[PDB]
Amino acid sequence: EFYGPDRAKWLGPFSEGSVPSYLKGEFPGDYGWDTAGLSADPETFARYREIEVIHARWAMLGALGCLTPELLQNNGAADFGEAAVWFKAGASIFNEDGLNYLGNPSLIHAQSIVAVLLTQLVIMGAAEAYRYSGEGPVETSGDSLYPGGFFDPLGLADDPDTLAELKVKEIKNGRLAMFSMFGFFVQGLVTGKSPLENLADHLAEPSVNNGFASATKFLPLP
Amino acid sequence: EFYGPDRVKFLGPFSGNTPSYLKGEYPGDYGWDTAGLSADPETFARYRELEVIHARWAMLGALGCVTPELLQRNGAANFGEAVWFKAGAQIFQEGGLDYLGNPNLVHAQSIVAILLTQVVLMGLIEGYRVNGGPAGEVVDPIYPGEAFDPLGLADDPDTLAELKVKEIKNGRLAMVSMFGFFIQAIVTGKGPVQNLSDHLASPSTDNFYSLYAKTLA
Amino acid sequence: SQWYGPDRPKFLGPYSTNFVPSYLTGEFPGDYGWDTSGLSADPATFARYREIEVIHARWAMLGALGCVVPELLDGTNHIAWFKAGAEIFGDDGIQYLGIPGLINAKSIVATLIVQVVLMSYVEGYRVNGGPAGTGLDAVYPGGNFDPLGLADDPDTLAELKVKEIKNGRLAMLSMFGFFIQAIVTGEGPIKNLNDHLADASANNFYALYAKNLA
Amino acid sequence: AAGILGVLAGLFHLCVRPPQRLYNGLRMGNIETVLSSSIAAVFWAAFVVS
Amino acid sequence: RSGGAGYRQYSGDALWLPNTERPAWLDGSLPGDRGFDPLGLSRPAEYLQIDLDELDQNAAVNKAGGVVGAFTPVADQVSTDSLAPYSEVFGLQRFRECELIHGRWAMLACLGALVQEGVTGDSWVAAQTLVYNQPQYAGIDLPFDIYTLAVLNSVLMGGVELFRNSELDPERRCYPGGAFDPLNLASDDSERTQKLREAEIKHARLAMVSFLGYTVQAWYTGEGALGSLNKFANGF
Ligand code: CHL
Ligand code: CLA
Ligand SMILES: CC1=C[C@H](O)CC(C)(C)[C@H]1/C=C/C(C)=C/C=C/C(C)=C/C=C/C=C(C)/C=C/C=C(C)/C=C/C1=C(C)C[C@H](O)CC1(C)C
Ligand SMILES: CC1=C[C@H](O)CC(C)(C)[C@H]1/C=C/C(C)=C/C=C/C(C)=C/C=C/C=C(C)/C=C/C=C(C)/C=C/C1=C(C)C[C@H](O)CC1(C)C
Ligand SMILES: CC1=C[C@H](O)CC(C)(C)[C@H]1/C=C/C(C)=C\C=C\C(C)=C\C=C\C=C(C)\C=C\C=C(C)\C=C\C1=C(C)C[C@H](O)CC1(C)C
Repeated sequence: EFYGPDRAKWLGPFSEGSVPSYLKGEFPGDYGWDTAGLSADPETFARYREIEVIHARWAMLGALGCLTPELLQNNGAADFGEAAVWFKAGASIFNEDGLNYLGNPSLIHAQSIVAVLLTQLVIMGAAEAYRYSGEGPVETSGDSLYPGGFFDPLGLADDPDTLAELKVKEIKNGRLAMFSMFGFFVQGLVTGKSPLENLADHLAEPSVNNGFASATKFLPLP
Repeated sequence: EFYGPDRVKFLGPFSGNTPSYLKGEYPGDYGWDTAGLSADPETFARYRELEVIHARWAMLGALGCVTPELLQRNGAANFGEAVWFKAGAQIFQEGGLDYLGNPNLVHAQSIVAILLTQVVLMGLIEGYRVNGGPAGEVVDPIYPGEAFDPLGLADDPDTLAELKVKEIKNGRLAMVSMFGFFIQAIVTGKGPVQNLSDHLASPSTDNFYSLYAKTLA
Repeated sequence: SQWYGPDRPKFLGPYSTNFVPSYLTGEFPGDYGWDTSGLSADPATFARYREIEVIHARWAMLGALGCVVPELLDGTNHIAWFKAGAEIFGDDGIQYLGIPGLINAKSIVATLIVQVVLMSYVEGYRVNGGPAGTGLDAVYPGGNFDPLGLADDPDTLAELKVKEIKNGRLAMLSMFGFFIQAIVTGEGPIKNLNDHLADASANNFYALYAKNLA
Repeated sequence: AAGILGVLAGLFHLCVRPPQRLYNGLRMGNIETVLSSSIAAVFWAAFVVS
Repeated sequence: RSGGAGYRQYSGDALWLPNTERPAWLDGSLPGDRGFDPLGLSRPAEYLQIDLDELDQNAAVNKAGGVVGAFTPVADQVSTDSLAPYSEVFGLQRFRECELIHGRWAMLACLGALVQEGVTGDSWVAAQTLVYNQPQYAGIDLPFDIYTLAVLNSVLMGGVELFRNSELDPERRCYPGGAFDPLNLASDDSERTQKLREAEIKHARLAMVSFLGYTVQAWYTGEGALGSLNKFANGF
């Protein structure tokens, strides 16, 4: 279903002659989509595979992250004031009060932009450095892309049979995240509304409130 | 999952006592012959043909009883009577029955002509269905294929098996829902698209219990 | 023939005799050297890129012609290519040649549904064969796609392949011109040419656009 | 309208051979048959025109 | 590439019905042969010869003629007779020439009706009367009175059709070639010629049905080709 010659492919019934040789089904989510042929070199394929997975995991966090504040404040705590619409949430650190988590002044109450900058650079720098190094104090399992040695406390992946299917589940949920993250970006720029607000407009008038309603709002007027 | 002994059953977990003759050899076999109506293998075969035909007709009926109304509701067209249980009277109007509301379409003005044409056309193709005719010869009475599968979606045997279940399941759902269309028309007296809109507007008061209900008595 | 082999022309003309990628040997049409970035160093990537070029080209040639006709017809109101899609939202929707009754499309959802279904089959058939042809060359199928049997002589086919890619490459570059000119001028490509023909020195890119671009 | 049908009937009667049974029944090989039918047609027209 | 993915590559002879048999007289060699002849108009006709009725008034008894024999005349034989070149009316090759000539006229007519309606704005039916009263083309008034054009049309088409009838080879009557195939697209016996001829009958049959649509729509709606199209759209 997801490995071997009979695996599921991107073009479905017409994917028979679109499968690049080097793509054989030995890696998760190998639907055989390399029309341009960037993964012709095995080393470049190795690097691209890691980049895709890293992007997917970041996108998966981004998707949930970009919706949790707005969804909560739309019906719930309601503390997030105007910093709930992701794109327009960065200036939360520029609020006289401060970037208070869950709109709670006691929580974080950060106010220094340079501070969070340096902190993240140090926190992310070391972690990304360990990831590039291929070794660290934590268990590394030997696999940089899959260091479940310590990053897998629940041991949800103790047998290889599950790990395989689980790897496919990870990337496929990740791909949908990457695809949807690209959606958040474009919808933000084109509409200037939060992702749920765009969803609300579609539900109200699906025909009228679609992507083509804002098609002419980029026309290059003389 | 949908074939063989280790298949799914209509009674979920507590469905161990399934009839012997229902042993996962046909699409949609959930072991629901509680009345033993299909103990006879010959009667079971005929009932299977009856189920598929009733289902295929219902699927057309379900879609056809919504489109004329759904397009009218959205303002796409001006039908004579978009509601399915009043569309028949369109033939008695001054302008007859105009397809899509366009006078330059079918523009029928005679119910006798409609009936006579239907008897001859339905009579021939139904005879073709059971005996074979211009479209092809009969091999499987309910799964002819060939001319009736031009896209070749059932070319793969395994896919057809799976797709066979998909047809009867969408068909069975249509039969139930179309049965609902009949009852809701008799009770609500309003088209199913209208009835749906009402409930969705106020699912608390625009429900069958809040209205009608006791009225049926 | 002159377009194939080592004697083949080169993109730098005289200053390319000592500047030719080893992998480029003149065995494919439109081989003017170049490839200064080594993108097609991998033989597999070269084959994939070569197909994308001919595809992108055959599209650009359709696009280049298609972006001009509607702007060169009084019936279509000389509509600009970048301002044609909005016509679907017009009162009369899309009327081919500006003649009432033609198509009369008014729903952009219906057009996208038909385009997605029809183009998905067409592109799929181009990938793993189909009713038109099976086992034919990916970029040069022939048969149903060569009804007039123009390219039946291997020699003529070779020369015509160069003719296709060169007209196509010009169309690709000109289409990129159409894209940018539209974003800068804001008017149709034919309108731009008319202006440059009227007052060439007065109506150019630098006379009324370069300064406002920063 | 009679002219249009007269042309089309002339085309038919120019292409399709008479039936064998009708040819013998009406004696189509005998020109006196044409005289009998023409006399019949001309007195039909005389009654109408009167 | 293969395929067999989005289509069912069933093997058979494309006929006008999903399952049926070609008539014995419809082999399938001719372009566009779909085994369509339910009335058997191209079936080789059988005729009986009756003897000459006795009409001698010098004889005591004048018995009418009787069947002198049954003969099946050979069809598709062109002769030097200008008025009746073919041996039999009901021949496959004569009908194919009729099908092609009727079809080629319809192709010009179907395009001609559309173009003049989109150029002049006048219905093709109303076009006939307008040109009759004021000879004109593309809005330009022609320099010839209608009386001369009437004679010229009959004389020009008379010569043109008399030239056409000179040909004796039945296949060349349907496909003259020569000056009428300057590009030599389908002058050889290749498969491309067969495919091109298959395209021609399809476009020809389409145009024959299409122009039959024009006349009936003009009879019923009262509008022309483009006009009927506009009427239908507004009808909604
Ligand atoms: C290559 C395909 C393609 C391209 C380049 C465009 C381009 C455009 N469409 Mg469009 N469309 C295309 C396909 C399709 N459109 C539509 C339906 C519509 C509608 C309904 C509308 C448009 C409109 C527009 C214009 C947006 C307003 C404007 O002037 O912005 C300025 C933009 C530019 C000057 C050019 C921007 C393009 C950039 C240079 C890159 C071009 C290549 C891209 C990779 C695009 C790839 C497309 C596919 C493969 C994903 C714009 C020029 C709008 C319009 O014309 O209103 C005035 C509009 O209302 N399109 C359909 C479905 C029927 C398409 C199907 O393929
Ligand atoms: C990939 C290339 C490409 C693409 C994406 C487009 C896309 C588009 N073209 Mg275009 N075009 C192209 C290439 C392309 N074209 C080329 C190469 C040419 C030169 C032949 C043209 C010439 C052209 C014209 C003249 C027009 C368009 C128009 C359009 C727009 C609407 C298309 C339509 O009406 O529906 C689809 C079209 C068809 C399905 C063709 C069917 C034609 C009908 C059925 C019959 C033709 C009319 C007939 C001759 C009229 C009869 C009477 C007459 C003889 C007087 C659309 C955005 C129209 C427009 O209004 O722009 C906004 C328009 O008028 N194109
Ligand atoms: C299995 C079992 C077993 C055990 O043992 C016992 C028991 C339980 C008994 C069993 C069960 C059974 C069942 C359930 C049954 C059901 C049935 C149905 C409901 C059907 C429907 C059925 C239904 C159907 C067909 C439907 C149809 C419809 C149609 C055609 C339609 C038509 C139309 C249209 C479109 C529209 C218009 O306007 C009108 C009209 C014209 C009218
Ligand atoms: C060789 C080399 C080598 C080294 O190594 C590196 C380097 C340098 C990088 C390289 C280079 C490259 C290049 C130059 C590229 C370019 C490209 C392009 C521009 C394309 C286009 C491309 C383009 C294209 C396709 C286009 C297309 C178009 C189209 C379809 C159109 C459509 C349309 C029409 C008709 C009209 C309407 O109204 C609108 C529309 C709808 C819109
Ligand atoms: C096919 C293949 C092969 C051939 O050969 C060629 C080609 C074509 C090249 C290829 C393709 C590819 C594709 C298709 C695609 C890509 C995509 C993407 C979109 C990614 C993303 C990706 C994406 C991503 C990562 C994203 C991420 C995001 C994030 C983290 C976010 C964050 C945040 C939050 C939470 C919230 C706040 O308020 C803000 C922030 C702080 C900002």
